[PDB]
Amino acid sequence: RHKILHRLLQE
Amino acid sequence: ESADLRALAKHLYDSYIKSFPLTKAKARAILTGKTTDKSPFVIYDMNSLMMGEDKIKFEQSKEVAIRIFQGCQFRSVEAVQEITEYAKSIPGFVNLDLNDQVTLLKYGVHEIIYTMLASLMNKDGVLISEGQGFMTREFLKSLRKPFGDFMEPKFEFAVKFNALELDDSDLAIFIAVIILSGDRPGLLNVKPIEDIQDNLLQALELQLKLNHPESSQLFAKLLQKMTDLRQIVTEHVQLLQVIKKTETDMSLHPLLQEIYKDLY
Ligand SMILES: COc1cc(O)c2c(c1C(=O)NCc1cccc3ccccc13)OC1=CC(O)=C(C(C)=O)C(=O)[C@]12C
Repeated sequence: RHKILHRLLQE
Repeated sequence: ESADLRALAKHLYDSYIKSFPLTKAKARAILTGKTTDKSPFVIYDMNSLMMGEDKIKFEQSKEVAIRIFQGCQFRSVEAVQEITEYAKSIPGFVNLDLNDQVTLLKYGVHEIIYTMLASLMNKDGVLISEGQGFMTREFLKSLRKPFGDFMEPKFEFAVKFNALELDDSDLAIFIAVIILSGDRPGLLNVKPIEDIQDNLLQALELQLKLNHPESSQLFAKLLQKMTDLRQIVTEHVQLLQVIKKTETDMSLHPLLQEIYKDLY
């Protein structure tokens, strides 16, 4: 889960 | 060293200004009338809404309550992105285990959404669309169940919270403290988060001591507000669980689904 948050967190 | 604490406070304030376009300062300037630019368009009923739906919206078949709810969803998504960018500016955050960063945001963003919504609210309504719209509290509260009861709790908190009279400098640190909560469920490495938060809490205490000399109770009240926000968001999530279950026309935005998923 959290595919979107992951990429937001990594510039 | 208080010097480092003030430098930290200023760093957070500066990052806050970079990450969040509509500040409480700019919002209060609009709510009152400091600016001379076109005041926001006021939406207070079904009639005012349909004509303002072009000055606030930068389909048209779904009922009003649904349309307004979807709007709240889109703003919250934008806000999650703003908050994520702010979080990444907090010293130490990006060096945390990436999974813990996700966990901190998953449990934190909505508490921050409630907090920052207050900046755009007064007793009578909320600024929307980067300040170009103003939707009244009474109109939102009047939206058919369950949607009216979804809007109102945000105003109830904002009224209480705004009584504290924080400014953007206070808020920058308050928000940072909330994000760096070492007791969120499922965190892997607690100590490094607690250490960052301990320093942020000292920064907040000193900020309130200097910025609100005449209100010694403020720091303790803000700590309780952090506690209140957890219960407040739990209720938000639940009410939203009921909505996605009871309304057949509920396209829950993917980012929100991702955040709400397994939120217990
Ligand atoms: C009443 O609020 C709103 C109504 C509304 O019509 C809209 C709002 C908000 C908005 O920004 N509100 C933020 C918000 C988020 C979550 C819970 C809330 C509870 C009460 C008040 C505002 C709340 O922001 C919007 C974002 C969009 O992309 C829209 C569209 C369709 O493009 C909207 O339709 C807007 C212009």
